[PDB]
Amino acid sequence: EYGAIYSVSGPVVIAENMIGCAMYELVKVGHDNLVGEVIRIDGDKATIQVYEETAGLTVGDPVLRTGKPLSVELGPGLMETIYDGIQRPLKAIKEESQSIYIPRGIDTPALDRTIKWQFTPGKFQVGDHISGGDIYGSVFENSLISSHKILLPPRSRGTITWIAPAGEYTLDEKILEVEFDGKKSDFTLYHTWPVRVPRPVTEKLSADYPLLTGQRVLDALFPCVQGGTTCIPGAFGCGKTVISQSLSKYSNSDAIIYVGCGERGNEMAEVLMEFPELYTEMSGTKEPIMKRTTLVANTSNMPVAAREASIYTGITLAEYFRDQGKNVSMIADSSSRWAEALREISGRLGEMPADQGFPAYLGAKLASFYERAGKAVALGSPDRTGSVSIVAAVSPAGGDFSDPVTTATLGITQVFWGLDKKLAQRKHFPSINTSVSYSKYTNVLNKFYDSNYPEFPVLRDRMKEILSNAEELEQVVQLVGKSALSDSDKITLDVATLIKEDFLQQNGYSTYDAFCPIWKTFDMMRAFISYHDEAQKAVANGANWSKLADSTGDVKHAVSSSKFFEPSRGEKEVHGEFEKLLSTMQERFAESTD
Amino acid sequence: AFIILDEVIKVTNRRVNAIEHVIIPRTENTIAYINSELDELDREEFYRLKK
Amino acid sequence: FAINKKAVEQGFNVKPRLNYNTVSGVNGPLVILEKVKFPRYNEIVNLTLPDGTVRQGQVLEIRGDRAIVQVFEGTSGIDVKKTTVEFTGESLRIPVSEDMLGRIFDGSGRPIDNGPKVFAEDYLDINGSPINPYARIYPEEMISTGVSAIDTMNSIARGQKIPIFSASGLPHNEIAAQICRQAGLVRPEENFSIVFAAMGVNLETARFFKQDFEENGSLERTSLFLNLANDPTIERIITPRLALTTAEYLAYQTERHVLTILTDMSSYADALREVSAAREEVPGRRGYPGYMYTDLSTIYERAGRVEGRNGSITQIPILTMPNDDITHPIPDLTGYITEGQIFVDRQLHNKGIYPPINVLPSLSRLMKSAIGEGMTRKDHGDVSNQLYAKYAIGKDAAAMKAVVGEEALSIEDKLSLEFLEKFEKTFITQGAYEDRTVFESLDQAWSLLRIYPKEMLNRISPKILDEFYDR
Repeated sequence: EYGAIYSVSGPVVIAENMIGCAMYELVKVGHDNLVGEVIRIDGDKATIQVYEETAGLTVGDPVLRTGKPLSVELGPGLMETIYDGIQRPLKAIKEESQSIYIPRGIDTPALDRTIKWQFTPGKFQVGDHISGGDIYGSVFENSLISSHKILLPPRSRGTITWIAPAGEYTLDEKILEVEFDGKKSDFTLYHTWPVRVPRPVTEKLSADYPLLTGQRVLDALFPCVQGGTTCIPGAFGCGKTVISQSLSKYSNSDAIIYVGCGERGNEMAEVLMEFPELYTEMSGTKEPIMKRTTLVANTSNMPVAAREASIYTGITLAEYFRDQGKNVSMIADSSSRWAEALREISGRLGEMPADQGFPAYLGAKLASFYERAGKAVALGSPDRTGSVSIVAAVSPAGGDFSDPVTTATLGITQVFWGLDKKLAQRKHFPSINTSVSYSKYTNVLNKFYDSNYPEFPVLRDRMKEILSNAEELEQVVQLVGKSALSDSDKITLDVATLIKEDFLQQNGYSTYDAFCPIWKTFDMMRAFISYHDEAQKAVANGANWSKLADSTGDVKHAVSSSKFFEPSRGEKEVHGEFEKLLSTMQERFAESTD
Repeated sequence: AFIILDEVIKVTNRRVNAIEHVIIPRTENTIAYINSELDELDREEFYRLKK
Repeated sequence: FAINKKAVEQGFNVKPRLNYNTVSGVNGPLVILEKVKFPRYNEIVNLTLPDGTVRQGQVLEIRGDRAIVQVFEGTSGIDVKKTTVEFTGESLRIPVSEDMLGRIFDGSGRPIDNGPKVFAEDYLDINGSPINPYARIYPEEMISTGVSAIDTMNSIARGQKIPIFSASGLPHNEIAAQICRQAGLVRPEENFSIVFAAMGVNLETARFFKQDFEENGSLERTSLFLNLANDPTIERIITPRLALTTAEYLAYQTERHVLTILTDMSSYADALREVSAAREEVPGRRGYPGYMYTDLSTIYERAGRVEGRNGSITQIPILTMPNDDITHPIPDLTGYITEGQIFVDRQLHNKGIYPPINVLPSLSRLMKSAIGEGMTRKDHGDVSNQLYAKYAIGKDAAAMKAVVGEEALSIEDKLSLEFLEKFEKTFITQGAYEDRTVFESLDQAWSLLRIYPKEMLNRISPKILDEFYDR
């Protein structure tokens, strides 16, 4: 029933006596049980792909069959875990081996098989008809998340003849007996799923609810809807780590799945050392972020197939967590590396190249992968709802954006947050080049603004035109100097500078400017536009703007200092203070005109 | 001196504008075309070797 | 301590060795046995030609009862009637002992210092398993190269991987020799060691390396793996694996801060293209194999500090761009895998500047973790930026000098013009045997900075300006 090796060639192996094997089964080739997958079947012999190094193999070694394609186990215990590209626990492996290597031919359960979990029955009873995707019990996973639900895997129906009652169990105790034509069906606290097949869902919806990150510029001018895609350039000096950290700590999501898809290694060490120290404070300083995140690490040494399947694994995990009714936020690291791995695999298979040497799959693969994102209502009885929002990170070949990867990604995604290094030295620490970055979810977000903040769109637009006008104005200012410019032009210029240095720039470490909520930013841009338009109106009827600036230097300083105002104090008393400041500015301008 | 400076600056400014607005686009389009052709050749060479 | 039980268990067990005479065809650098029994991929074999000469090889493929051996030292003189092929029964292994230091090894690891055998303390598989990422940490402290233009502006934190790009006809080898000779830690040594593996080099360069390392005493801190140009290519691809394996053993089983150098990778790329042509894998981009990314990653990414052990490791691969273009695949991949790069300009070399390094394109991403207090003085990070900015300004100032005279230039422009020449002629220009500590280089940089008025050095913090600008 086993298979004897018949040939070997680097990473290529040919089995024998293989009858009754699918085209993508998994096989435990070798005495050490190296993992592999069948590719081509020709009668009895079948080509096999290996992951580890094949040195030392010998003809006649038995070959086994797993019985499924590449799959990932899902269940309680994912949180606080650090995984390889192919669902391999690294902490447990290191502890078990006591070495500092990944000893080839090592197999340990993806999830711990010893920790006892306290299960609580759901809402069904014996003899009740059931359908796939229906919740039938919860589990307390952490103080942060305590409602880790238990589903019935899709493609499974029937009636339940026995359900275990409350108690404490491990992951190897059948807690349900679904009866069908064959009553063989048993179920435990976990199950598996092929990675390459998208999870079934009742129906997709239209994402409209905004995703707020806590930054000012992001949600002010280039918002991302909670459920959509986005892209940000990958550079060394840009310092994207700030964006990822802020998204992890201050966003309104409920589960983060960071994916390292091939890095220099040392960067992986840095991020792994850093994450367990980031702290969030909601209803008290809930110490870790690891209690809300699972991380997939893939250094360059990792096997090519593992380095390639990383994003598929991550997105599958995200979809699983979405179907529980929670909100998820995937974050890739370098899609360029994933494309590199895909091209390397294609080349090793010896297939026809395409544009710039890449294969022909890239377009379709990326399109499908991105389409896997979105917002939908889960598949089950309770009718919960979730959402997924991928955040890609494209790195170029050598800076140029002519590569197919960048073109396809930009064509697919909807939001781009351009980062510039030049701002780094000037320390606009949120280093967003406002002349390039853009968003396309405004048309939907207006249907939320009107319900909550009707004036937001006109204000954000107004500052968009203000910034464009100021940057254009400076061009001719250099040519002819400010001398030949009217007072209105100088007003535009200086208000643009004030906005640049207050509204956009953000320390990110001060207790007050670390995390700016929505209403606070609402008040800020309202106040800034009011100041500018009131000043220009006052100048319109006739007045030397120099004298006006001399009179209202205090008002300008007050509006600037309003940014230093500490939020998290009343969250409506702040609104009262902002109203007081606005009225004070109005009456000060009125008196100044006199 | 005023007349000479005026004419000199006019000439140099127009020359700079002409260079920027004509030469660089013309040469970089050719760069892209050459890159495309040299990428094309290897494709058929690889096909032949594969055959 | 129980390692003795394992050593004896697999130690005192002799096994026989087959011997074949069924050579049944040959194709260039290959050889095709016919009726092998239970072959084993990637074995080691010892051919015996009819004249009594002896060679070696390593299988590549196995059909049903067949092997395809490739011989290291060519294939001429073999025969299909009298040659006898002897199998080994286990892959290539290296003899490892603490006392490599001082000795010189050939490409395959046979000592060539006219000394006794290694007296191995153990045996190992050359290509070990990858490091577990979860058990890895960040660089922290600095390594003292002794070169002014490197340490001051491109410090190397232990655990980094900084390649040194260079052109064909440049003195990169001399720079590498000087670096290996002057390396060491910083004391604001009983823990330092170097591995210096050279692949694909002339005879003159090898002799110069040996003679210089002999009479300069550095030999007993190093262990060279020389491989001349006329030696088999397979041995070439093998050599870096041996060097990395021995360095890893030392670092992570004796807790020694070690530094490794390679002195070339283009010739490694050539040796690699040669393989997969013996096989029928069609050529990839620019003729190179497509899958070089994986194996180059394997070579490089056995570096960095480790969680538990106190040891460490560092790499300085040396490339050679064919026609001085970064677009070539080799430098592209190396930059992709490694952190920052060090350039070597041709023009500076033409002007007699040694080491002919240009700093404008240079970069080291882990600097920020290298400099600091205790680990070094407090003013390194500011002087670095200041000097970089002023050099960049001086270049363009010299450019404009020819077009707009000299008087129209601002006072800043004249000062920068003078500073550029002074910097080039004094700071970077370092004697072949002039060794400088980081402190001395910092002092010289301060001396050069003293050209400008105190106020104008904007990028430097006022605190440092007040503290050190005096005198």
